[PDB]
Order: sequence, then structure tokens, then C-alpha cells
Amino acid sequence: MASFDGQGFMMVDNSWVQTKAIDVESTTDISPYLSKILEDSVWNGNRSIVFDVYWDVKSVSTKSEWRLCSVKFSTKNFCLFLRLPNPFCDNLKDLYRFFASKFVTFVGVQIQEDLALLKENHGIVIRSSLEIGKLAAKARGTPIVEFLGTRELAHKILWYDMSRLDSIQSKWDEASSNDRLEAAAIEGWLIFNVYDQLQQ
Amino acid sequence: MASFDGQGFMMVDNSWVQTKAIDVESTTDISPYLSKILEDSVWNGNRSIVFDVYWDVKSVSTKSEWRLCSVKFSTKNFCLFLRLPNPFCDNLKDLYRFFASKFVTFVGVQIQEDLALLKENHGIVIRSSLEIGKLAAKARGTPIVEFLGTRELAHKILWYDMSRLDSIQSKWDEASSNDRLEAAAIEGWLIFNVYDQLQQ
Amino acid sequence: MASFDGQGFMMVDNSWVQTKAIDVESTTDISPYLSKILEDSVWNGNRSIVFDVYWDVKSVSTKSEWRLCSVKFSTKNFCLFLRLPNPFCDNLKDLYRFFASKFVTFVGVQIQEDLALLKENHGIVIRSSLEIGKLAAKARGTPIVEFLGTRELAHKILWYDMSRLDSIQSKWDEASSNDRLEAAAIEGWLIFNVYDQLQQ
Amino acid sequence: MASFDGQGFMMVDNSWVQTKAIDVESTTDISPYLSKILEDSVWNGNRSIVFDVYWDVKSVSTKSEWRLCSVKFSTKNFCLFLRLPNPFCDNLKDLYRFFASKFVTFVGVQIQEDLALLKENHGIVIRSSLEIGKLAAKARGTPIVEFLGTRELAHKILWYDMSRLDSIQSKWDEASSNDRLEAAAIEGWLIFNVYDQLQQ
Amino acid sequence: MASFDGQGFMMVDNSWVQTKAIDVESTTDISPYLSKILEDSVWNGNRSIVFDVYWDVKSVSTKSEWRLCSVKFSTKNFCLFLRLPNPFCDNLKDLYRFFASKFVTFVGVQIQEDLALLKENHGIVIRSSLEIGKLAAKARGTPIVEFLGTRELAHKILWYDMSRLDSIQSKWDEASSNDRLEAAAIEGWLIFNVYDQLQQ
Amino acid sequence: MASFDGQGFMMVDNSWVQTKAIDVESTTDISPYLSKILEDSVWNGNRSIVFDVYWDVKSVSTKSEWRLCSVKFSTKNFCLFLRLPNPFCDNLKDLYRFFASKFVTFVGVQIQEDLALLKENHGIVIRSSLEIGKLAAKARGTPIVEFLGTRELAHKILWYDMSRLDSIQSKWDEASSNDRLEAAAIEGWLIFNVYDQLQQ
Repeated sequence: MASFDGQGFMMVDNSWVQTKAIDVESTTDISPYLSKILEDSVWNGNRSIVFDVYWDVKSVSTKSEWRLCSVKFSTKNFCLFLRLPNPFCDNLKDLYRFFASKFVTFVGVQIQEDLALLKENHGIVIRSSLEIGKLAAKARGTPIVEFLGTRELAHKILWYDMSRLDSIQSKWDEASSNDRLEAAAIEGWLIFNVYDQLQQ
Repeated sequence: MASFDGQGFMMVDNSWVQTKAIDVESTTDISPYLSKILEDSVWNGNRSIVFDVYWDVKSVSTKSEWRLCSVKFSTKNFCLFLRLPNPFCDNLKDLYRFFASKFVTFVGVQIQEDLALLKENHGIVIRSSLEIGKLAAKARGTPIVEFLGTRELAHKILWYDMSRLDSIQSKWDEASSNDRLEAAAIEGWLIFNVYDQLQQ
Repeated sequence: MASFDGQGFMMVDNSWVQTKAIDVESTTDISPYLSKILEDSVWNGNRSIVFDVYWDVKSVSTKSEWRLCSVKFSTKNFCLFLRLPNPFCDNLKDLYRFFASKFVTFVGVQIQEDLALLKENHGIVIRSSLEIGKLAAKARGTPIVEFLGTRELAHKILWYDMSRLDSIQSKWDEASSNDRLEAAAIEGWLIFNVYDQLQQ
Repeated sequence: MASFDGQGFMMVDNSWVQTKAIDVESTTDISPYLSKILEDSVWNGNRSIVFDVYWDVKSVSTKSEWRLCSVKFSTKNFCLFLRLPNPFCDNLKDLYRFFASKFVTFVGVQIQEDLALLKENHGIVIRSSLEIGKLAAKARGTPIVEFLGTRELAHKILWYDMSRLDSIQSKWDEASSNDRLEAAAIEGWLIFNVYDQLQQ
Repeated sequence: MASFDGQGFMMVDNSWVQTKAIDVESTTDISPYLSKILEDSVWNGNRSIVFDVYWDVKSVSTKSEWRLCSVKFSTKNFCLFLRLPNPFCDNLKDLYRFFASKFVTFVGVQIQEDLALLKENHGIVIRSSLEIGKLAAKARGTPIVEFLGTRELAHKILWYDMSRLDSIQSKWDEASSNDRLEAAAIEGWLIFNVYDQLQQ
Repeated sequence: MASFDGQGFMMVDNSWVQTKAIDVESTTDISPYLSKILEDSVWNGNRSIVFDVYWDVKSVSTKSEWRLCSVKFSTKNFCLFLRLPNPFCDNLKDLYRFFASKFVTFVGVQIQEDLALLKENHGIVIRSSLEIGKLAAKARGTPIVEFLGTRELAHKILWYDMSRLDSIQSKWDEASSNDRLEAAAIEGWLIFNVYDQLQQ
């Protein structure tokens, strides 16, 4: 299959996240990596995929223009990181089709504005999504969690140690590429566990 | 009246689902098949028709264009699969009229975005629809049910065996067309039983 | 007054419903027939008028165009059927005035999309409508009733026999124009009774 | 002052409604009549004015065009009826300014669509309005009344006799100008009393 | 600092309200007067400022154009009345900046439509507003309070004497400009006390 | 790291707040200063960053144009003030990226209109915001708190002394730039504490 041969990281409960970052381009086939994510979601994930999307902004002095520059998919064992070109290449069809799948649910934190931007700027549609803060808010009856970011939401639901995460993110500008990737992988693993808890 | 002479499939409760997949051309008359679906819905389904819709995306490097390419209708005994052409032939107004029928209720999983895409891109309108996860959530007082995909919703409400489905969907990239049909038919049958349960 | 000289039908409680279908033309005066409907609604219907609208779709291979092709008005004792020309003739402003009336409440099943299409395509405005399912769902406290079509809703609220209706609709394509008229007459009658039971 | 010298009518509790119908035109000064309405609203009406608006529709074969053709203002002792020209004349400024007053509350029945049409087609804005069915729905906790027209709403709240009203409106097409006016005056008086009850 | 040397008025609780009405010209500096209002709001009003806005409508025979012509600001001790020119002079950005202040909360009666008109026609924006009837309704559990005008709301919550107000407003067409100011000042004082009551 | 070498201020609980105001230019690097804010937010602020935005309006005699002229970021220990040029310089995409961050939650008072103006005029998007009043209103069950400005909200939740703040703001026009900076610093500090008390 497709190997997630990038730098891995150990979480605070000893479990491991395998990573792969791909600079997608006209000739890159990401179907095997997406295939892996889905497989892991079906077997070991209760059909969830935690995701985040990252924007680049240009031409702010004129009329600011937002473009999706990368997306993260995290399952139980994997964290896939796709850096997207500008503009998209047609093979990214696969990504559009993936995001629209109902085989799974795309779990994210504060994603209201993202879903809008994805539609407006790229026509990317996510038919099966869950803004997990809203679900936590209802299920736990504690209204604050609707408004927390990834870390603080995870802290109110899981109370795991987040020392390493907090460390990397407090000095974000100085963090190496490997460090940035690690934080992303932790955030992924954290939200995966917030969902695991809310689904049972 | 009309013959569902494609590959049939056996569900985990030993009931048989008959199938038919059609490539709608300008000279194809789908009216006999919709009649069979309607007739089965009326006598054996409490006037529900399970549906899903499938999209192809084109031209994402410039301005993506979504387009409806297949629809699936399921009742207790039948699964109908229509593959649609680009563009539509004029005789597909039969399908438009069918979707707008108040004789039945079109039941689907996570269809909010679909309904929107059907209007914007085709002016297909569904006057009688039910997004089943919403109803289930409200009736069973378990909020998470609203944000689940087909399989995971079906699991929380029926607890039937889904090994076969999971097996097919986990390795979707390498599944035969016959396998994919089976998955679709199973999902149809599952959603139907979900509805059967919430309607009494 | 005007005469409902068309085919009458007996309901399952042995009460008679008179009908009239009209092919509205520029020379046709529908005012006596609306008058009769209105009159019956005031004396015998608690000022309810049950309605349904029917659409024709054209030009689906291109840019679909929806047009109101007929409307049905049902009271306790009458069912009026109006087939409408394309385009409307200018005397159809009598229908516009009627729909906008506050003398009555127009009762329909699953009419959200209908009201919208009536605005976009014709500027038909209904100032006093009731989506009967939404009201029943609230009153009876059975949330599913909001999403049922005409027959299935009537069943959960009335439990009258509906074998005749089911029989005609299950083989709709093979139903004579007289049979189809009867089915419409019955749905009207059924919905009138659902309203009757909820207004008291 | 301005005299309400038109045909008056006795209600079923013996009280009297004085009327005036005015065909407003470029040279008509309606300020004294509006002044009267406001006076009566301040003294004897708890600062309410019941209103209704009447539309004419044109050019239905083409693109239907709605224009406000008349408006009714009812207080405790008065029913003012203004027939508006096409187009408005500039002196109707006074009416725009009146409708925007916060000295009072404009009470009406099913006015959601009207407020939209008034804004879209004339830029008429009503800053202090009350759709009285919604208020009755809350206060009385009986959800049906949100959807009733003028008469049936009045019947559920007041249980006065409405024989004469029902009579006129069942044979609306045959009713003399005086008859039509009378119904309007009763509806006014009825809603005034529905409000009187809900305000104490 | 700035002198409110217009006609003062005595409220029914024997407290004195000082007034000032200004015709804002391009060389008028309203900043001293807004400062006084702010200062009084800060020390004696719990940072509330009562406001109303007044509209002139033009050109209704063709396409009506609404335009803001006066605003009133009230605190416990002061009532400021600004008559605005057509068009605005550039120095009215002071007023724009004042309305956008988060130092205070702009309290008004039935202001939903006003806020909309202020944006559409002037891009005046009020970041900190309170539609007081909404708050009152929610806090006192009496739904009707939301739909009341200034006087009638003030009556249901304070039960002060309003003979003077009622006297002036009932014969508004023949009230001196001094009388009209008094009415405005009184209304300001009433709404302020309404807020004083709901804020503790 | 970067130095907050501007005028520091003591709060009413004897804790020090360091400040820095910057006149952002094309050559100015704000990244160290945002880094410091972020760092303090992670270690000492439960990942909250308190913010306020300030607008300049132009061309009011014509068609008003709103432009973001400065923004304030407050944590437990720092207050950062950024005055922004017109137009923005292209390196301000660092501010865009920062506002869009999910590492933190941006906490503000009455920010509905702000978020909207930030979108219409600049495409500034805040993916993780909290309107603190709306949260407090829900938690404390005191509905008025949703509509209060910064000081009055802080008063109902904290009851700290605010004489210094009130003193500066009551004579705002006569306040030195140093005084105005202090007021902004305090509001930040106050809101931080309101958040602190609601997150625990």
C-alpha cells in the first residue's frame, strides 16, 4: 500500500501517530493515502476522521484573497498532511470527492467559518461534518466548550497532560517544521479521543 | 410489471433485496422502474423511499462544477440505481416529478448539503424529505446521532451485523462494481429499517 | 351559484364529495367556483381550505424551469381542480387575490418548498397558510408527523381505512384520469379531517 | 376636526363603529383623519391601532406586480379606509410617517408576508407592529391560533357571535360596497378586542 | 463644560431635565454636547444612553428614499436633540463614532427596523444596543411587553403618571415645538427609568 | 523576545500590566509582539486573548466607508496596541493569520457587528471567537448581561473597584493619550478576569 514514512510521534499515553506530509502536485496520486485513512477510520475509528484546514491569505492591501493551502486528516493511527498548490490541479478531484463522503463523519473544532470559506473560495462541500464543541456543549451541558479551541476543549473533556503541546505552541514562531507537525499530530489525536468519548 | 433482473443480495436477516442499475440514455424509459419502487413503498414501506445521491466534480483548477451523476432508491425489497448522463436528457423530467412526489417521504442520511446542491445545480426539488439522523436524535434523546453517517447511525439504532458492509467499504478502492452495488443496497436496507423503527 | 357537475365520490364514512375540474382559459370565469369553495369553507369548514399544487418541469437538459400547472382546493363537501395554461391569462389574478385571502387559512401538507416556488416563479403569495404536519407534531408530541406525506400523516391522526387510496396510488401510472381525480379528492377529505381534529 | 361621516355599523355587543373611506389623490389631505385615529388610539385604545392592507396584482401573464391598493385603520370608535392611487402621490409621505410611528403599536393578523411586500414594493416600514396570532399563541399556550385568519382567531379568544360577518363573507362576490365595508369594520372591532384582552 | 441652555422640563417625580436642540451645520461642533451626555451617562446612568431616531421620507411617487433627520439622546439629567442636514456634513463622523461606542449601551424602544435603516441608508452602526422591550419581556415573563411602544411599555413597568405626555401626543398635529420637545424629553426620561429598574 | 517597553499600569489588585503601542508600517515586524501575546496566553491565560477593534469612518457626506484603524490584544500581563495604516501593507497578513488562529479563543464584548464589518471591509475572519456577554448571560442566568458594555459587564461579574476607569472615560475628550491607553489596558484586564471566572 502507501507508507506513512514521515517522522512519527509518541502521545502522552504511549500510543503512536504515524505521519505523512505530501506536497500535492499535478502528477501526485494521493488516492492510496486517502485509501489508508478511510481504512483506518472504518477498522479502528468508528468511522470518524478528525480534520483541520489551513488558509493562506494574499493581497491584503487590495482585496484580501483566501486560499486553502493545506489540510490535515487524523485517524487512530495516522496523520496525513496535504500541502495544496495554487491553483489546485485537477487530480484534487479525489479530495473533493473524499470530503463529500458519507462513509464517515468529518470531526473538527470551530469549523463554521471554515465550511463557509471552503464553499465560497473552492466549492468544497462536506456533507458529513461535526463541529465537536457544539456536541460537547449539549452532551455535557457545559456551555463554554462551544467556544474553546482545540487544546482547551480537549482539556475540559479529557484532562490529559498537554505540557508538550503547550510548549511548542507558546513559541510557535521558533518551532522547527518537525515541531509544528508534532503539534498538529497531537491536536489530531486529542480530538479523536474527545470524539471517542462522546460517541460511546 | 418491470423486472429487477440485476444481481440480488441477501441481508443479515436472510431477506432478499433485488437490484437494477440503469444507464439512463435519451431513449431509456425509467417509468416502469420508478413504478415498482413506488408500489413497493406503498404496500411494504409505509410510503418511505430511501435515497442517496452521488456527485462528480469537474474543473477544480479553475472553478469547480458539481454535477449529479447517480441516484439510488431503496425500499424493503428493491434497490434501484440510476446513472445519469451529462447533460441530462429531457425525459429525466420523470425523475424530477418523482422527487417532488408527496405520495411518499424521501428518507436520507445527512442530506442538508445535498438538497442545496440539487437546487443550485439542477433545480431538482424534494418537497417531502426527512433527514433521518435529525428525527432519530430528537426521538431518542441522543444528540450524536444527528452527525453520524449511514453505517454508524444504523449501528446505534439497530445493532445488526455489518461485517460485510465494513469489509467492502474499508477497501473501497479495490472493490468490484458488484461489491459496490452490494454496499449501496445494504446501506439502503439499513436506513429503511432505521425508519421502520422510528415510524411506529 | 355554480355547479359541481363532475364525478362525485363516496368517502369511507359514507359522505359525498362533489368535484369539478376546469381547464382555465382567458375566457373562463373561475369566480363562481371559488365562491362555492369559500362558502362551504365558512359554513362547514371552520374557514379552512385544503390545498395542493402541482408542477410541470421543462428544459431539464439545459436550465430547468418550474411552472404551476394545476391547483386543488378541498373543503368538507367540494373538491375543485384547476388546470392552468402556460403562460397564465391575465384573469388569473382572481386566483392570486384568493390565495392572498385572510378570510381563510390554506391548509397543506409539506408546503415549504411549494410556497417558495410559488414566489420565485409566479409571485403567488399565501398570507394565511398552515403546514399541517408542523402543527400536529407540536400538538400530539409525535415529532415524526412533521415529515410524513398526506396518506401517512392522515393515518397517524385519523386511522380511517385507506385501502381505496393505497390501491389507486400503488399503480398510479395505470390509473385512469377518473381514478386520479378520486385519489386527489380523498387526500383533500383526509386532510380536512386532520385539520378538524386539531382545531377543536 | 375631520368627520367620519360614512355609513356606520352596530356590533353584536351594541357598540358603534364610525367609518370613512377616502379615495386619496394628489390634492387630498389625510392628515386630519390620521390625526383623529391617533387621538382615539391615545385616549380610548391603549395606544393600539388595528390595521389590514389590501393588494392589487397586475400583469400576471408576464411578471406579476403587487401594489398596495388600500389600507384600513381601526381604533375603538373609528374605521378609516384609504384607497390609494397608482402610483402614490407625494402627499402620501404622511402615511409613510404614520406607519413608522412609535406613539402606537400596529396590530394585525397574519402580517409577516405583508411587512415584506410593503418593504419590497413601496419601502413602507412599520417600526412598531404586532402579529397578534403569535402573541395569542404564547400567552394562551394554544399553538393553533398562530395560523388562524381574523375571524377564527377572534372566535377562539372572544367567542362573540359572528353570524353577520360569516354571512357577508360566504357570499363575498355578491356583497354590496356597504357590505364589504361592514365586514372590514367588524374584523377591525374584533381584533381590537382580541388585543384589549391580551394587553390586560 | 457645555451648556444645556434650552428649555428645561419637570418630570412627575419633580426631577429636572435640561435640554438642548441643535441644527447641525458644517461648522457646528457637537463634541462638547456628546461629552456632557457621556459624562452624565457614566456617573448617573450606569452607562446607558436612551436614544430615538427620526426619519423623513421623500419621493414616494417613484421610489421612496428614507433619510435620518434627527436623533435624541437622553440620560438621567439631560436630553440632547440633533437635527441633521441633507446631506450630512463630514464632521458628523463624530456622531458615527459615538453611536459605535462600547463605553455605553444605547437603549431604545422597538429599534430592530431602525438599526436596519441606519445601516442601509447611512452605514451608521451601533455596536452596543439594547432593544429594551425584549429584555423586559424575558425578565418579567410578560410577552406583550416586547411589542409595546415607548409610552405603553413605560406604563406596564413603572406605572407613573403620564397625563402630560398623553395630553401632548394625542393632539400632536397642533402641539407647539416646545410641547413636542417636552414629549420627547419625557419619553427619554421614562425609558431611562425602565432601564434603571431592569438593570439592578 | 520582544520588549513591552511602553507605559505600564497598576490594576486595582496591585498586578502590573505592560503595554506596547505600535504604528504598523510596511517595514514593521509585528511577529515578535504577537508571539509574546500568544506565549502569555498559553501559560497564563487558558488560551484566551482579549481583543477590541477600533474603526475610522470617512466620506459620511456621500457614502460612508469604514476602515479598521487599530486593534487591541490583552492577556493577563500584556496589552498590545496596533495602529494600522490605510491601506494595509502586505505584511499585515500576519495579523490575518493570527486572527484566524485556533490555538486560542478571541474574547470580546459586543462583537457581532465587529465581526461583520471585519468581513465586509477586510476579509478578516475570526474562526475562534467568544462574545463574552452571551456566555455570561447563559451561565449566570442574568439576561441583561448580554447587552452591557465592557465596564458595566465587568461590574456585574467581578465587582472590582473601577473609579479610575470611570474617571478617565467620563472626561474622555480631555484625556491624554497616556490616559486613554490606561483605560484600554484596564478594560482588557477586566475582561480577562470575567473570562477567567467563567472558564473555571
